Amino acid sequence: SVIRWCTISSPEEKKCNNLRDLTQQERISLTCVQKATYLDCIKAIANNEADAISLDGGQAFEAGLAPYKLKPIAAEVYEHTEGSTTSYYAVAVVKKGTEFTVNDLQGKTSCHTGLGRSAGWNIPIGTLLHRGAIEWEGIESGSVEQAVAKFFSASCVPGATIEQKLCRQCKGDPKTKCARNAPYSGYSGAFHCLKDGKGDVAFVKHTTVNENAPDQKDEYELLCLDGSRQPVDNYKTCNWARVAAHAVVARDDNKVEDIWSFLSKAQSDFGVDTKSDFHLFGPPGKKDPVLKDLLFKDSAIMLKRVPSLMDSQLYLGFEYYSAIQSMRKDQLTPSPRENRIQWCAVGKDEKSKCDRWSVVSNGDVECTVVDETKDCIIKIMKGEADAVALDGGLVYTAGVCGLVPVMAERYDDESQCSKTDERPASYFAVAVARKDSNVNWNNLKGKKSCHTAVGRTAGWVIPMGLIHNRTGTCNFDEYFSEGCAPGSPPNSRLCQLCQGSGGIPPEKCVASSHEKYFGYTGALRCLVEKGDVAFIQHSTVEENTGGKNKADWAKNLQMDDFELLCTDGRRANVMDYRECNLAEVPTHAVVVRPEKANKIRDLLERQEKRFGVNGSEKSKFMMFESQNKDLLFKDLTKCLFKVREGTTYKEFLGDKFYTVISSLKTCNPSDILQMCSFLEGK
Ligand SMILES: [Fe+3]
Ligand SMILES: [Fe+3]
Repeated sequence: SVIRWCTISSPEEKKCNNLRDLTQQERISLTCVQKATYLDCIKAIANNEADAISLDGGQAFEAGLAPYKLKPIAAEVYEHTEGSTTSYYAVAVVKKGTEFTVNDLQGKTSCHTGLGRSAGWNIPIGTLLHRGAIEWEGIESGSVEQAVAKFFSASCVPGATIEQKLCRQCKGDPKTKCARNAPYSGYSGAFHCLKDGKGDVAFVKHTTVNENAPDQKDEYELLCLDGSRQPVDNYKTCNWARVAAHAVVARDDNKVEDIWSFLSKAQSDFGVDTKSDFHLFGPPGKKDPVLKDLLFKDSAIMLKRVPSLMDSQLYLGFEYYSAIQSMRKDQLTPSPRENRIQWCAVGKDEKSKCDRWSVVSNGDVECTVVDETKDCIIKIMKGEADAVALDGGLVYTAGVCGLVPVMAERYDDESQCSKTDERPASYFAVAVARKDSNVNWNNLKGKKSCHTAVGRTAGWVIPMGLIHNRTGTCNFDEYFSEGCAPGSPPNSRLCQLCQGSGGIPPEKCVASSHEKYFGYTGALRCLVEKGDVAFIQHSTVEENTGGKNKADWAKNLQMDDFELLCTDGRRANVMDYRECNLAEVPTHAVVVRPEKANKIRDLLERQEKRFGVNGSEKSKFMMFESQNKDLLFKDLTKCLFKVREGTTYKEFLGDKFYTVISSLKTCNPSDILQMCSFLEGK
């Protein structure tokens, strides 16, 4: 196509154009739209007049807000000693020998990169708001601009519309001087501000003294939040925050595909290892402040692509996003919560059981309904729901996204969740077949398979990881004729035995209880009315036979109709899961953000007293009851036990299990796993 990069200063526009000419005879090409501001570029990308632009984390928060809904497409990478992550560190630079601490900043003069930028404004002013030095309570006590103008004696905050005091130390002419591209703008202009004696403090990133005064580094210090002062190189132990990198945003559409093609071209041709006169990232030399950080920051070394599930809210993190909002609303007022556990139900039957839970607890629990169980993960990460109970396979995924197992399911007896005088708790993964059949473990190829869902412990992680040991492929779709493994791609072989809903919009091969064949009992039902194997839990056959499941298909079933398949030998008795299983796996657990673990552990124990297996109001509601549909919780559950504080998903899951998912993930990784893997490697 011709990618329309938006620029915001006449030097940037000028660089934009040298790249138009070096790419002018290529497949993906370029134009360089120049507007007066970065917001004027956000509007032009939202109105199809330009296509891309790289924005500071605080401006990436604005681009993602409606009407605009602009997405993170690409992210800058920085030289890290850890790795080379897509984040940087905000630091506050002062001169060696001035005596003040972070506690003495009142009355001083300050130099900021820009109003609303992360290191230059959001992190310092938000941090001072929270320590109690800048006194702001919420928008009803003034703007943040008025609150800072009473703290600092004069500042240069190139962006300030309201207070004139924030433009007083700025350098340049009577109109242009307090603009976002003025000489004292950006990380280096704010550094020159300090170097020229105009600020006592400069709020910049961890690389700024090295980008503008490398031999003069010994004349400068950093202000640490513990009251101390350290050297400019000790930023890793003396920073104010680690923030998300600057990111290339764009309209969420087909053009995205080309914006990355173009950028991966110039990364390869014009990067850090280049020999041309065109440098895309840099070079980071001492230079005029106005020629610094054009189009991309001089500190970038390459671009990394953000996975498509991401949105600004998700890119910036819960802690930082919640900070930019703080500075837009009074604290008491939208902040009551710790009295209500917002549970996340998946699909319609789980929505029904949760609304009764919410009616019968006179409100102590409320419900969010989603469609897939990956949506619950995202809702909890964003602070829009608080807990959900997930399977061992799906706890791995939440564990990569930073959620923690706070309570887990105990499948044996009711009194056993009070334990000193025993520890552990697990269930078993199993291969079930009908006794008439010819199939055994090694006969398993080219057959029909029934799976609880793609992604889950017993019905996919254990079986596919043993078929992946032998097969050496991540194409289990070619290892059967067909199956029903809900959640797979809709037009494949593992979708064909699946039935769908009643059959109204029909929804087959979906990962909720709308699909007939979903979960442990839906996959016994697949074995029974259509397939060769059912990859299930050890008790799925006892629970649905001997007359206990009173549905059509299950009315007549007895446990003599089936047999297990051991990794090898025989076929075995369905009640010998101990000796003929595929694995002993950890149980299902409730996973929450680490800071909400206290509330919901306590709010959930109150709830099981009233509706647990020996609840006091069982009569109205029993929590681990669903009609063999394992709604909200598994039906086998006798009680729920507390998982000790500071337990990591890896420790809960066990090392034996931790290994298996870290084998199948070289095979096709889900879009949620990839997104969260960008954030843990951020
Ligand atoms: Fe920045
Ligand atoms: Fe399970």
